[PDB]
Amino acid sequence: NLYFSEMEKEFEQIDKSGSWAAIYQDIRHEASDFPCRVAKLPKNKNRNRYRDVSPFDHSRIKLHQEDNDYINASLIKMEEAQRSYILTQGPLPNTCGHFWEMVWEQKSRGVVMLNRVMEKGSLKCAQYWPQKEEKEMIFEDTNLKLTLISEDIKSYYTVRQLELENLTTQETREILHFHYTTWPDFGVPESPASFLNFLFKVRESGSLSPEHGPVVVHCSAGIGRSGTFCLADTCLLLMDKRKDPSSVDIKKVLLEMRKFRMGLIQTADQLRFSYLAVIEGAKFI
Ligand SMILES: [Cl-]
Ligand SMILES: [Cl-]
Ligand SMILES: [Mg+2]
Ligand SMILES: [Mg+2]
Repeated sequence: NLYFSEMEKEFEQIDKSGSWAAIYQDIRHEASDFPCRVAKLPKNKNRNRYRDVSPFDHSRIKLHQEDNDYINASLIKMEEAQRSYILTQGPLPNTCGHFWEMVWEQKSRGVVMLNRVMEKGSLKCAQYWPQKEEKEMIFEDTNLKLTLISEDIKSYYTVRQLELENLTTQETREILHFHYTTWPDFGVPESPASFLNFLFKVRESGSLSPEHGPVVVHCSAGIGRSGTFCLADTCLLLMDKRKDPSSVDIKKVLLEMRKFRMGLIQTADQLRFSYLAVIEGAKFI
């Protein structure tokens, strides 16, 4: 034991001992297991990108769809932090209408995308938003229209403004799309600093406010990178809210989060990064 924050000491002690992979295995072994029956139904086979990544039945988002209410998406509700997120897979070509249906129904203001459509030659996500202002998208199945209004491209991420219209009612909403383009699969962001700039931009937008529905967060499978993002955010929230900042047990927060969706944080290095981002981020809270 060393005495000279509680979070920082844990980190150094873990980093010296090199037990990230071990602690990460603890989390894996200790993680909740709940059924995903609806997800495994034969008729939902083509709504899942990966057959080993499913939403738990209890926390899955249901489409207000007359036909089939299933989407591979989970509500993560963090009670003390008072923040909610929808974590979802990268939409598939046949589930883009569902994806935007969910955004609409859940009254989300932001979408946070943590992957690229193509990574190392592999398709990770459908092109679910318009890349060009002049070519808008219509989703006929769910009766939605989607138009790129503007985009602000930076080195490590892009922010877009989209206009989502419910064609039935002709209501329109502005959705903000926060796209971190330099976070490789099973990897970590280019640096904690760039990650936190991104996070603070999402926050400053008001997208994570209780005034709106839960932000929709996705990567490819909606667990590794998305898990890292949310865990960092929630931990920083708890530090601000609590009289004791150093009381925030990152491992325990992650396990709580894992009660709502499987596999959040997919490598030991992502775990390490999340600790790192929270410590560095704590300065700015
Ligand atoms: Cl919480
Ligand atoms: Cl695809
Ligand atoms: Mg419930
Ligand atoms: Mg143009």
